[PDB]
Amino acid sequence: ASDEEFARPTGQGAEIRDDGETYTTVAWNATKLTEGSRVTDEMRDQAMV
Amino acid sequence: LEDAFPHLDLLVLDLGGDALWYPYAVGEIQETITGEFKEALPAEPWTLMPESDAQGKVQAWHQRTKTHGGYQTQTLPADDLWHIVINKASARDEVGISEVLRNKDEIQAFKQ
Amino acid sequence: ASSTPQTNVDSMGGGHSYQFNGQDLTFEDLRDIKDVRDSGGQVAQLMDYKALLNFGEGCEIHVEGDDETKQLVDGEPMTLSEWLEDAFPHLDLLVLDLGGDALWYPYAVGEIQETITGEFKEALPAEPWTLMPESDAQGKVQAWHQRTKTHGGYQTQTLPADDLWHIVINKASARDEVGISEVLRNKDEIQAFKQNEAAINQAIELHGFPQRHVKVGKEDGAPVRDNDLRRVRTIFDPRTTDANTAYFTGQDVDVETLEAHNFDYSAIHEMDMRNLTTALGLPLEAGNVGADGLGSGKPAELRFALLKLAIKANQRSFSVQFVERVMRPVVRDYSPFDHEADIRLEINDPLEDIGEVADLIQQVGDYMTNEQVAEKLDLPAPEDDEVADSYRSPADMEKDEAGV
Amino acid sequence: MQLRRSPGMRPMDRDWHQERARAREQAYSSDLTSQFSESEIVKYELDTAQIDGSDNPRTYIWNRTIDLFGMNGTDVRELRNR
Ligand SMILES: [Mg+2]
Ligand SMILES: [Mg+2]
Ligand SMILES: [Mg+2]
Repeated sequence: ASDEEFARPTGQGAEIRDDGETYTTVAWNATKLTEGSRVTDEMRDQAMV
Repeated sequence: LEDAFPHLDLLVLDLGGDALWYPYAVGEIQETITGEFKEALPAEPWTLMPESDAQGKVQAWHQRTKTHGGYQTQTLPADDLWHIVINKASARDEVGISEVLRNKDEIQAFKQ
Repeated sequence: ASSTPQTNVDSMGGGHSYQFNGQDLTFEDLRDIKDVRDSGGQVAQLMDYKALLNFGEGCEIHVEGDDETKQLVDGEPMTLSEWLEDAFPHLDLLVLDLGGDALWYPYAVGEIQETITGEFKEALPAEPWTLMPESDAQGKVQAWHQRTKTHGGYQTQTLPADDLWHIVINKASARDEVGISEVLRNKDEIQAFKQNEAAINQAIELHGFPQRHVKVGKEDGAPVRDNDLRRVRTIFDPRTTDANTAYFTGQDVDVETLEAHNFDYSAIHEMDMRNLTTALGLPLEAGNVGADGLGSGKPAELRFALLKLAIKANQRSFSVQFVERVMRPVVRDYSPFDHEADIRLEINDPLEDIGEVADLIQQVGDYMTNEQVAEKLDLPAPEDDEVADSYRSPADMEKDEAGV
Repeated sequence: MQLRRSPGMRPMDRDWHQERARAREQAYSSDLTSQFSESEIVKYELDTAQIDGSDNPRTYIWNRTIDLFGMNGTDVRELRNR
């Protein structure tokens, strides 16, 4: 949404002017981050942790 | 007996359920630290398979269980587990039949 | 035998980080259940009906040999049942709320609380999607890990499996201490339902209503351009047409109709509801969908028996854990009574008909004590033990006393 | 006064969101003229959407001429090592 603005001074019986809310956007992309590792069955078994 | 097995209504439903899904229900006897009886403790039936002699009686139980990224396996004697079979191939069948595997084709036909 | 289990339990996972473990469930999986619960519609109402069936009819506390427990608590006598009914005044609400949450989530979970004086306050529940258990290699829960939202991020903390309690209705095995969400067990069925609902709704918007197709110009004649059609659009505009508008044209304007193209959306809904209700174990009738032949005779008797059996199984599963994990610790820690006493919490049958019970009492009351009759009839037992214990009715004993 | 098509209002319109999402799933390349009506390009401001074909599932699905092994229809961004 656009910032807060101000009302304007107006004559009595005069038509009120339009200062409606106006919008823009922020675009996201989303990059895939990845990490991996591999362990043999033998290593998985024998490790003390 | 009613004091030894307070919640037998739940245990009967649990073991009876397992013994319809799997070939057997199976478990341990358990004791208090003082060595008075605690419970009959069921064991996860998909983790255990029986090993049996030339006259068909179970002599040992072989257990395989999941662990991070693999399996741990152990063997226990028939001396201190117990097991129950609802569905049998014969009156001598001490190992039993899964009704799921007996009807796997109908299950597949349904799902497909 | 042994004082510790020698069978292993199949259930490692995670640590501090997320893992797609299968045995464990993440705070995201838990908040997915929260989203199904609060996003409403037919799915939510069916699971609320499931909670109301299992736990909506309220409860009663029993102790075997309750009279033998008579003790001065605070210059006044109580039995253990009387003390428990003061300890848990509104147990019916707690049973419905915990029992409902234990059908939604894998478990209900909560604290024990004390007054400032240290006397028992309440068994305050905890928000189940915020909490997950940590369990050891032999199967017991050892700690509870809590994640809770704060202002665009999260707090997190850990608690011992000591001053919390938890209850599991649905289990992977008889040795399972962590349980299964029936929602996540059936997530595919729920999304199948929601997708077909969206597909029908969009098909009704496009195909449920006829649409006007005005064709302009003679076939193989002069072509008509977009600015020419703009004036024909002005005439036949549905936005300014009314029921009895009439049209006058040359031969070369054709007012065609796209008919409402029939499809049996009702049959698609009946199929979706049959899938979803049966997947959640409810009878199809709960979904406001009817059936053929199933509404009468032994076909009705069976499905209602299957529902009642499922309810009794859940009720006993909840009752046993609530007594063992909430009531007994409260008695042990805050009460002058023996916690080893034979407490039962029993939960009422939601589908029992009192007219059927009244018929039974007329037929076989001659074999029931007045307390057994009062228990079946859901009444306070007689105040005088001899009439309570006797078999013939208290009104029949009164008219005999009036003869004496 | 603001209309639905007016430039300050586009981000309020549900359809501007939904249709930009559609446009990203349709495309095979950033060349909008090859793929979209000139009405769509203006109405949905498709110049400002990151349209490049990277969001289209068909970019990742296998579709070989002959398939003896049921490989077709697998999506590579759903494999074990992805
Ligand atoms: Mg202004
Ligand atoms: Mg301005
Ligand atoms: Mg011409």
